[PDB]
This record gives sequence, structure tokens and C-alpha cells, in this order.
Amino acid sequence: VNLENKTYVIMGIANKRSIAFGVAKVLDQLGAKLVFTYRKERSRKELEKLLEQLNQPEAHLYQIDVQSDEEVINGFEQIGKDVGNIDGVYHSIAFANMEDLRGRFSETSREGFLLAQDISSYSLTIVAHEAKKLMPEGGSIVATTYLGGEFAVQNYNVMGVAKASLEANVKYLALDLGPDNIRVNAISAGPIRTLSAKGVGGFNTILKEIEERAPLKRNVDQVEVGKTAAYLLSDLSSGVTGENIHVDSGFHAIK
Amino acid sequence: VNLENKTYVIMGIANKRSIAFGVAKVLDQLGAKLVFTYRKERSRKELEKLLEQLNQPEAHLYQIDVQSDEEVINGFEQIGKDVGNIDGVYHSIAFANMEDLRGRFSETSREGFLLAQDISSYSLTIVAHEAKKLMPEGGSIVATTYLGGEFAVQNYNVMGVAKASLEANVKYLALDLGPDNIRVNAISAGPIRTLSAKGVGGFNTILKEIEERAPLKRNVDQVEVGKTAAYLLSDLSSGVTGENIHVDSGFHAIK
Amino acid sequence: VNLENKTYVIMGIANKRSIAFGVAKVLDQLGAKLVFTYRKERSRKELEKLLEQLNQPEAHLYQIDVQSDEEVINGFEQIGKDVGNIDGVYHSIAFANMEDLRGRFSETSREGFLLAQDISSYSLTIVAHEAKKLMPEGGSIVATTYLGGEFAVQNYNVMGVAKASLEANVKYLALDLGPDNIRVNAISAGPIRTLSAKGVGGFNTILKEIEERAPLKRNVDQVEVGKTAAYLLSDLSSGVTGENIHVDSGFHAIK
Amino acid sequence: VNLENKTYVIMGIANKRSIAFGVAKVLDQLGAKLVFTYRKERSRKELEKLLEQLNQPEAHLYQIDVQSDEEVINGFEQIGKDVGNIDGVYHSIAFANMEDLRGRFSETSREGFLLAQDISSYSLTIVAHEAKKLMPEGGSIVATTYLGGEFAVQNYNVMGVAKASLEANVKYLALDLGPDNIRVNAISAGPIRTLSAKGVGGFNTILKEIEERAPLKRNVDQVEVGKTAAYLLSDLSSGVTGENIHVDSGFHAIK
Ligand SMILES: NC(=O)c1ccc[n+]([C@@H]2O[C@H](COP(=O)([O-])OP(=O)(O)OC[C@H]3O[C@@H](n4cnc5c(N)ncnc54)[C@H](OP(=O)(O)O)[C@@H]3O)[C@@H](O)[C@H]2O)c1
Ligand SMILES: NC(=O)c1ccc[n+]([C@@H]2O[C@H](COP(=O)([O-])OP(=O)(O)OC[C@H]3O[C@@H](n4cnc5c(N)ncnc54)[C@H](OP(=O)(O)O)[C@@H]3O)[C@@H](O)[C@H]2O)c1
Ligand SMILES: NC(=O)c1ccc[n+]([C@@H]2O[C@H](COP(=O)([O-])OP(=O)(O)OC[C@H]3O[C@@H](n4cnc5c(N)ncnc54)[C@H](OP(=O)(O)O)[C@@H]3O)[C@@H](O)[C@H]2O)c1
Ligand SMILES: NC(=O)c1ccc[n+]([C@@H]2O[C@H](COP(=O)([O-])OP(=O)(O)OC[C@H]3O[C@@H](n4cnc5c(N)ncnc54)[C@H](OP(=O)(O)O)[C@@H]3O)[C@@H](O)[C@H]2O)c1
Ligand SMILES: Cc1ccc(Oc2ccccc2)c(O)c1
Ligand SMILES: Cc1ccc(Oc2ccccc2)c(O)c1
Ligand SMILES: Cc1ccc(Oc2ccccc2)c(O)c1
Ligand SMILES: Cc1ccc(Oc2ccccc2)c(O)c1
Ligand SMILES: N[C@@H](CCC(=O)O)C(=O)O
Ligand SMILES: N[C@@H](CCC(=O)O)C(=O)O
Ligand SMILES: N[C@@H](CCC(=O)O)C(=O)O
Ligand SMILES: N[C@@H](CCC(=O)O)C(=O)O
Repeated sequence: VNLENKTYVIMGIANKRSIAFGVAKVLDQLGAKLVFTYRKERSRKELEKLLEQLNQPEAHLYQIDVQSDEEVINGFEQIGKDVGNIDGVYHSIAFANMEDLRGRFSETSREGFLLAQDISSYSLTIVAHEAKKLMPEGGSIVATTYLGGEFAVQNYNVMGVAKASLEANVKYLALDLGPDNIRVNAISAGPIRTLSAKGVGGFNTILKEIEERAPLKRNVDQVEVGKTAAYLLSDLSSGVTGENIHVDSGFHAIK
Repeated sequence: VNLENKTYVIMGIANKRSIAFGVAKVLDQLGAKLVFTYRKERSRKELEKLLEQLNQPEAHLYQIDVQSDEEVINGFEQIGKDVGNIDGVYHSIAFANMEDLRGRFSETSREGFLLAQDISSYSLTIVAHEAKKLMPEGGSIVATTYLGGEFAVQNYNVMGVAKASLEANVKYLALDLGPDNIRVNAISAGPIRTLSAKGVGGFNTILKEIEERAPLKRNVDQVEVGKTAAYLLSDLSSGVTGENIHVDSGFHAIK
Repeated sequence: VNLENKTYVIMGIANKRSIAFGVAKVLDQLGAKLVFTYRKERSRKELEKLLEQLNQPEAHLYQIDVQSDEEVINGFEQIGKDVGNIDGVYHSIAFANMEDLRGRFSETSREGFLLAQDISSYSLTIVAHEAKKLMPEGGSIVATTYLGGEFAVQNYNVMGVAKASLEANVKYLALDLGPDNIRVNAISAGPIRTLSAKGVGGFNTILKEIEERAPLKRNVDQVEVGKTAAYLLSDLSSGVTGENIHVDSGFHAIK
Repeated sequence: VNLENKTYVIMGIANKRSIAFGVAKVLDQLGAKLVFTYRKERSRKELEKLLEQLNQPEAHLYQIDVQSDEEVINGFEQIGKDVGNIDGVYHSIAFANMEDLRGRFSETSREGFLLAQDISSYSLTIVAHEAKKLMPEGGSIVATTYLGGEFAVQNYNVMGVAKASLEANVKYLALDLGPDNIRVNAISAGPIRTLSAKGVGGFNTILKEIEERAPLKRNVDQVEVGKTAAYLLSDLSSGVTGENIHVDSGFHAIK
């Protein structure tokens, strides 16, 4: 994976613990040029400090809230003008109201359910449609998911249904975009201590279970997700699309 | 499988070809009391005509548009007062705009995507929550899905992401309502000529492929979906929950 | 589901706790004629005793060790001569050495691995081939599997790989016999205290993990598997083949 | 992915079309030391000739017929004395009798069934057990499987059941070898013209179906499998075990 002269757009860095920052560090080590997208300024002022650790010679930062078509459209349009054609997108965006991530799934509000779907699933479709405009020779799109999209996990609740939806999103996009030579895949990350992970009910109990039961008997980290993102974003994975790669210490394969 | 002194709510009959009317003939044949819900006054009219084919001595009909919290909430509450406690719900409800059921999935609109999720997946969650109120003793809830929820199938597009969502919805509901003795399951029906089928591009091609490639080499019909629904709604399936049963001539198991 | 004038062959009753005896009580309650096959002379003796609590007017019992082609061939030929044509077969047969079962999977012996395949998987293929001659107009064949065929489960070792083989065997048989109108399916039973459970290390802790985690929060029993077998063996499941129905309180659906 | 100072054992090159020779070319290009195992004289001769395309400063060739324990034990032991500790194994070994790769599954002989299991699935267990001795520090083991192990595919028959078994073998090995920091994974390759493909009935038809229907609308090749093998054998995938990566142009995601 030498990624010199590759350009990747990385969506969803909030702080130094975000899974996308592990992705970022890894691609940065391999010589890629990185463009970053963020939702609010609390991530901008902060992103800017995090980018000091990378060897990125310049900060390419764009505000995009994936709840707005116009921000996704105008965003990717600006990126093309500032930076040219890209080679891929790392999508690491998700959201649910805290109230819907604990206690009873059956009590989920319509508003909260549709919000999770909007941000955590639909946002890949629109990102992919707009990013394709910048990948005329082909490219690669990767989304983060979690095992709770495939099994019912205590507490994860509405996010589990949004992830299930994201994983299908990835397959329907793989089928659509395949003839344009754009591969679309998911990385199912094991549990990692992030900002968003404070929102999930019973998180520490998740970590400990991994350590006890997963084949490798340890948890994974951001850099391990990034190393697999690197394979997926590069030519190493050229025959692989519509795939879900579990980077979770083997936990997915046991019961 | 005798269902005398059982009561089931069937959601989603629009005409004689509906999958839900297959369920109805089977449950009615086995002695159950049925309650029907519908959206369009056209569907109530068809129901009044089709009830003359059933053994149901009286017509129990409720207009419930599942897009309205109020209509579902007041619909079940009313059902409870008219017939008392129920034994299960057969959910056979789905919708997507025609624009979003052909050509390119990467071009799906936000509005088109959330609309399919709202009707086709979330409706199950809110229906279960209100139906739980009429099943103090336990009961059984069954929803209708398609293979396109598990694989990217051509043209099914926004509905496939909706069915993936529905199937996860079934697992999360299974987990949450299990301790209340309420089973939640899914029938994955093979292609059947219905009104809604008319909006799926390539639908004749799908039928023909079943005949040629599925293990049984024949299509299924609505009564066959009904017969598995009887199994799922009844004590026969008492240790079965969170499950997806493919009533599709074996098609899911081949490639 | 009424089964008068039907004839089913049941393989693998050793005693009252056997899963197949649960199948037998259910089919007997439903009016089926039953034929029983056994390996050890002790199982024939338990069978002559267990028959007293069934409605079967005649004991039809046949020694068939599935390690021997000639016993399977001669045994079904003789069944056809004594009772005529049959409507299906319940296969409830598996075996592995303690010595392979009990200690690291990577240390499994060739002879142990192949023995477990032979009895636990290949036996389905030869039985189906011989049973099909007694089903000129179609019928149904059900085999018993366990979740450890789909995931790596602690201690289940060589038998996990044999159940993975057995579930593939079901699909390949489904595809092959589908055009003769013979359906082939699997029941994934949850854990149940039987004579064979005593070969699974940590059985007690598996039982307890179901009660704590399975959506239904309780273990299943042999009758529950029999009620799902009745469904699969009867015309209720007519559009169902190549399927794997989990009768495990929803445990397959959670992580 | 720089593989200098790694040593890998590659099992099952027979000629220039073998999937393992695509693996070899990639690993060799990345700086790895390679050790090759073979069964037939003819294969050792092709290997001698194919080594001239590689940069291997020496030929490390070992006759290992995986039907014999003594050969696998003595093979790896010899390898350990000649090259020292290794970093992993690529397993590219399968076999079935021709008559078992076409026509009707139900007619498979016991001898042919167990022969396919022995060579194509059990071999991984014994090889893992022996290779583990040369990986005190950790390492990576990769097997080659086919989608026919997950679904029933016309003509693949007894090899479909042997791959179902291989894929479970990979999960059970992962669970067992995980605490020794040994990862075990599979690549599910799409169809590729090789010597062994000539035994798969309808092979050309399978290839055309990929071009027509798979997301990427083109077939894969041996080098593309080898690039994924590089990812699995290397530290890029340090968090990935018990996984099955489909290198098949997305065909696994579609129905
Ligand atoms: N950490 C884990 O254990 C874990 C495991 C498996 C999968 N995942 C997945 O990995 C991804 C990243 O989560 P994380 O753990 O890295 O947490 P994180 O650091 O909190 O990242 C979540 C990111 O999503 C962004 N986001 C939320 N709503 C957005 C919107 N409307 N528009 C644009 N961006 C928005 C957030 O930006 P703002 O803060 O600026 O709002 C934040 O950067 C998620 O998809 C998550 O589901 C996480
Ligand atoms: N035919 C197939 O090949 C096939 C295969 C697999 C799964 N299915 C599933 O089977 C289920 C039933 O569909 P079908 O083929 O039987 O078609 P159908 O006869 O057209 O039934 C669709 C039903 O959905 C109802 N519906 C739509 N939106 C609603 C809303 N907002 N509120 C309440 N009801 C609403 C419709 O009622 P109104 O007409 O009153 O609006 C109609 O009764 C669907 O979930 C579908 O996805 C169908
Ligand atoms: N119990 C569970 O929790 C559990 C869970 C999931 C799946 N299962 C499956 O359920 C099935 C029934 O097992 P069980 O638990 O009911 O235990 P069981 O009562 O001990 O029944 C096992 C049966 O296998 C028969 N058998 C073994 N080798 C045979 C051979 N070579 N030829 C003919 N018959 C042979 C035995 O017959 P003989 O006694 O005459 O030797 C015995 O009747 C098995 O396939 C098992 O894997 C069991
Ligand atoms: N081609 C495809 O479309 C495809 C797709 C998916 C998976 N696969 C898998 O890829 C792997 C490699 O096959 P291939 O297509 O590359 O064909 P191949 O070139 O013919 O290789 C098969 C190898 O298996 C070896 N082998 C067979 N029995 C053996 C034994 N008893 N002891 C040691 N080695 C033995 C053969 O060695 P000898 O010639 O010396 O006997 C040969 O080198 C197989 O597992 C196959 O199932 C192939
Ligand atoms: C285990 C886990 C932890 C954190 C996750 O990210 C979230 C969680 C809740 C809301 C938004 C993002 C996640 O997807 C999975
Ligand atoms: C094969 C098939 C046929 C009809 C279906 O029902 C729909 C389809 C699209 C929108 C609403 C209902 C379906 O889910 C699957
Ligand atoms: C949980 C469980 C318990 C018992 C089982 O049956 C066996 C196990 C080992 C050898 C023979 C039969 C089984 O398949 C699964
Ligand atoms: C599509 C395909 C083609 C070739 C294969 O390799 C075999 C096939 C039969 C016996 C030995 C090796 C295979 O596993 C899958
Ligand atoms: N043939 C139409 C629709 C098929 C139908 O449902 O009748 C199309 O492909 O657009
Ligand atoms: N529906 C039946 C039994 C279904 C179930 O097993 O929950 C009842 O109300 O008792
Ligand atoms: N407890 C014993 C036997 C298991 C059992 O069958 O309960 C073991 O784990 O070695
Ligand atoms: N298709 C022919 C030729 C074999 C092959 O394609 O490999 C067959 O039925 O065997």
C-alpha cells in the first residue's frame, strides 16, 4: 500500500479518539493526501490541532452536515475545485438521540428512528452520488459499521437498525456503482472508546466481553481499523466490493 | 394448529391478490377471529367484498395509516375495546415511490428513502408497541420481507434497504419483547403477483428466474405464505423468535 | 396440523430424553403412522418401552447403523415393503468421540474428524437417496443441527464442522431433490439435556447462558422441536426448502 | 504492506494458473521468503520452472500430501530446520472425484464424500497444528474457499459440502489458535480458469454469469486473490480473524 498521489476524503473526525482519526493517521503514513469533513466548529478548531500530528502539508477542511443535500453537494463540489479528482471516501458518520440507545427498543420514537436512518445510512447514498462525480476513473468508498447491524445487541437499539440499513446501503451501492469501477465496502469495527461510544448504553460491559470471549482475547483500536481501511481504499482490494470486513478480534465468528 | 378462540389483527389487505389475504384465508379456515386494518377507502371496500368469502361472522375493520402515530395508537386501542385481547399481528405493509424502484439506487432522494423506512420498517416497531398492550399473556407478531433485504437485487433499490431495516427491527423487537412472551418473526416471501409488485421493475424476470432456478422450480403463492404464518402465529412455533423463514421454493439457499 | 394417513420414519431415538422422541410424541398426537430406526440394541429396548405411551397400533422398528450403506439400503427397502410409501424422514443422528470433542480443536485427529462427518453429515445424503424411492409423489426430510455449525462455539469442536457440513448438505439436497418435490430442511435446536449432551464440554454453562441472554429467556425442550418438525414434515411448510429453522428461544439472533 | 524478513509457506501450486501462484507472485514482489509444498512430481517440476519468474534467491520445495499425517508432520518439521520460524501459511488445496462435480448430489458415494472432506477441509486442521509449532510469536493462516460453501450451486455438489466444512474449520481454528496470536481466515475466490476448474461442471457458464451480473461486471484473477492474501498474511489485517473475504467482483452480495 504505497498511497502517494492518492487523495482521500475522510468524514467524521470529532477528536483524537474518533475511528476516522485512526484511519487518517494510517493513510497519512502511507503518503496519501487527505481532505477532511466536519459537522460543527467544535470539530474545526480541533481538527486543526489534530492535523499538526499528520505530515499533511496543508489543511483541506470542509464543513458538511450530511442532513443537508446542499451541504453535501456544494461540499464535494468545492473539494473537486480545490483538490481535483479523489480516489475514495472514508465514511465514519452516525447519530442517534441518547434516549433511544438504552432501555426498550419498542419505545423508540418515529422522529428518533428516522434521524438515525437519515444520518447513519442515507448519508452514504448521497455522499457516494456526489463523490462519484470526482472519481471518473473509478475509486473506493468505505463505511464504518458495527456487529449490532447483524444481530440484536442489548442497548444498541435504533443504531442497530440504522446499521442494518447501512450494510444493505453498501450492497445496493456496490451493485449500482460497480460498472463505474467504484467499490463500496464496510468495516465492522469492534468496540473502541470514542466520543459517540459514551452514548451507547452498557459500553464497558461490551469491552470486557470482547477481552474474555473473542478469539484474539483483546480489543482492537483505531489504527487497526485504519490499516484495514488502507487495504479497502487501495488497489490491494481491487476484486472486493459489497463486502463487510470485521475488524473485531474474531468476535463476529463466535457464539 | 387449531386456532378457535384466537384473534389476529391482519394489516395490509388491498385486494384478492394481497399476501395478507392469503394469510386471512388460512387463519379463517382454522377457526380464528380476525380483525383487519387498511389505509385507503378502496381497500375497505375490497375487504367488505372479500369477507363474504370468509367464515368471519362479523366484519371488524379499522383504518390505520401507519404514517400516523395517532392512527396506530387509537386504532389498536379501539381494537382492544371492540374484541378484547389479541393473539398476534400479521404485518404486511410496505411502500416506496415508483421513481425509487428502478434505474439507479445511487440517485435515491432523501425523502424517498425516509418514506420507505417509515412505512416499511418503523411501522412494525410502533405497531408492536401498541399491540403489546393487547397481549398481556404473550403473543406472536409476523412481518413480511423479501430476499432483497439480504442481498442487492436489481431494481428493488430503496425497498431493499427498507427490508434490511425491517429484518433488524424484527431481531431487536424479538430481544426486547421476548421477556413478555411475545415472539417476533419474519416471512421472506418469494415473488407473487400483487398490486405492489407492479411497481417493481423487472418483476416478470424475477418470477421466471424462480421457475428456472429455485429448488422447487415453481413460484409460490399467497396461501403458502399464509400456511407458514399460521405456524408462526400459533403455538406450533413456541420456541421460535427473531427468525426469518423463507417461503420461496428454496431460492434463498442457492446461487 | 392433521397427519392421518401419513407415514414418517424417525431416526435416532436412544431414550425418553432424545430429541427424536419429542418429534415422535408430536407426530403421534397428530395421527401419523411412525416407523423407528435405531443403532444399539439398547435403543430398540427403550423404543419398545416408549411405544406404550404412543398411539401407534404397531411397532415398526429397524436396526440401521448409518455407517453401513447396506444397512441403510436394506432398511429402507424393507420399510417400503412393510408400510409402503412414506411422507418423510426425521433425521436425528450425530456422533463424535469424547477424545476428539474434549480438547483443542487444532488437535482433532483425522479419524475423529472423518467419523463425525460420516455419521453426522454424510448419513443424511444416503438416507435421502434411499428414502426418495419411497416418496414417488414427494415428501419431506428434516435434519437436526446446532448453532455451532454456523459459529465457533466453545468445546463443540469437531461437531461444529460436521454441522456446518450437515447444513450445506441440506441445501445441496434441497436443490437436487426439489424437482422430485421432496423438501429438505434443518432444525437448529437450542441446547437440551440428552445422553449426547454429556459429550459437549461445558453443557451446563450453555444451558444457563440461554436463560440469561436468549430473547425468550428460557431453554427449549424436545416437544418444541417436535412441533417445528410437524410443521416442516407437513403440507404447512409446502413452499419451504433448504431452510434452517432455529428453535432456540431466539438465541441465534443476538450477540 | 512490506514483507521483507517474513517467511510464508504456500501449499498447492500445480502450474502457472494456480491460485497459489498468484499468491506467490504477490508475496514475492513484496519481499517475502517463500517455501512451497506440492503433491505430484509434475507439480514440483512446474514449481522449479515458475521459480525463475520470482526473486526467490533459493528454491525451498517440499512434497507434502495432506492425506498423510506423517508427511505434514515431517514436512513442516523439515521446513522449520531449513528456514526457521515462519510468519504464516497460504492453503490452496482441494480435491474431489470428477463424477462428484456434476449431475446429482444425492448419489454421492461415502468414499467420495469423505475423500473431499479429508483433503479439502481436514487438511487445514493438521496443517494449522503443525505450522503453529513454527509460529512461537504469532502468525497468519489463509485458506481458499468458494461461494458454493455458503449456498447450493449447480454441479459443485460434494465440494460445496467440503467448503462449508472448510469455512467452519477456519472459525474453529481462529477460536482455538487466537490466544497464540495466530489468525485464521479464508478467501472466497470467484471463478478462475485453473486445472481444478476443469472438474467443475458448467464452469464456463459460471464465468459468464459473473461478467453479466456481479457488481464489477468482470471476472477476478489469481493476482487479485494474491493481493488480498498479502493483506491477510500481513500485519495490515492484525485485527481480522475467522473472516471470509470474498474476492469475487461483489457476486456474493447480489441475488
Ligand atoms: N467507537 C466504536 O466502538 C464503534 C464501533 C463500531 C462502529 N462505530 C462507527 O464508527 C463511526 C464513528 O464513530 P466513532 O466511534 O468514531 O465516534 P465519533 O468520534 O463520535 O464520530 C462520530 C462522527 O460522526 C459525525 N456526525 C454525526 N452527525 C453528523 C452529521 N449530521 N453530519 C456530519 N457528521 C456527523 C460526528 O461529528 P460531530 O461531533 O461534529 O457532530 C463525529 O465526527 C460511526 O459510524 C459509528 O457507528 C464505532
Ligand atoms: N408480492 C411480492 O413478491 C412480495 C414479496 C415479498 C414481500 N412482499 C411484501 O408483502 C407485503 C404486502 O405486499 P403485497 O405484495 O401483498 O402488496 P399489496 O397487496 O399491494 O399490499 C400492500 C399493502 O400495504 C399497505 N400500505 C401501504 N402503505 C400503508 C400505510 N401508509 N398505512 C397502512 N397501510 C399501508 C397497502 O394498503 P392500501 O392499499 O390501503 O394503501 C396494502 O394493503 C409488503 O410488505 C411487501 O413488501 C411482497
Ligand atoms: N441435545 C441437544 O442440546 C442438541 C442440540 C442441537 C442439536 N442436537 C442434535 O440432535 C440430534 C439428536 O441427538 P440428541 O441430543 O437427541 O441425543 P441422543 O438422544 O443421544 O440421540 C443421538 C442418536 O444418534 C444415534 N446414532 C449415533 N450414531 C449412529 C449411527 N452410526 N447409526 C445410527 N444411529 C446413530 C444414536 O443411536 P444409538 O443410541 O442407538 O447409538 C442416538 O439415537 C443429533 O443430531 C444432535 O447433534 C442436539
Ligand atoms: N479456480 C476457481 O474458480 C476457484 C474458486 C474458489 C476456490 N478455489 C480453490 O482454490 C484452491 C486452489 O485450486 P486452484 O483452482 O488453484 O486449482 P489447482 O491449480 O489445480 O490447485 C489445486 C491444488 O491442490 C493440490 N492438492 C490436491 N490434493 C492434494 C493432496 N492430497 N496433497 C497435497 N496437495 C493436494 C494440487 O496439487 P497436485 O496437483 O500436486 O496434486 C493442486 O496444487 C482450491 O482449494 C480450490 O478449491 C478455486
Ligand atoms: C459499539 C459502538 C460504539 C459506538 C458507536 O457509534 C455510535 C453509537 C451511538 C450513536 C452514534 C454512533 C457504534 O456505532 C458502536
Ligand atoms: C418481489 C416483491 C414484490 C412486491 C413487493 O412489495 C412491494 C414492493 C415495493 C414497494 C412496496 C411493496 C416486494 O416487497 C417484493
Ligand atoms: C448443544 C448440543 C448438545 C448435544 C448435541 O448432540 C451431539 C453432540 C456431540 C456428539 C453427538 C451428538 C449437539 O449436537 C449439540
Ligand atoms: C468455482 C471453482 C472452481 C474450481 C475449484 O477448485 C476445485 C474444484 C473441485 C475440486 C478441487 C478443486 C473450486 O473450488 C471452485
Ligand atoms: N416491465 C416493467 C415493470 C414490470 C411489472 O411489474 O409488470 C419494467 O421493467 O419497468
Ligand atoms: N399466540 C398464542 C401462542 C403463541 C406463542 O407461543 O406465544 C397465545 O396467545 O397463547
Ligand atoms: N463439566 C464437564 C462435562 C460437561 C457437561 O456435560 O456438563 C466438562 O466441562 O468437562
Ligand atoms: N459444461 C460441460 C463441460 C465441463 C466443464 O465445463 O468443465 C459439462 O457439463 O461438464
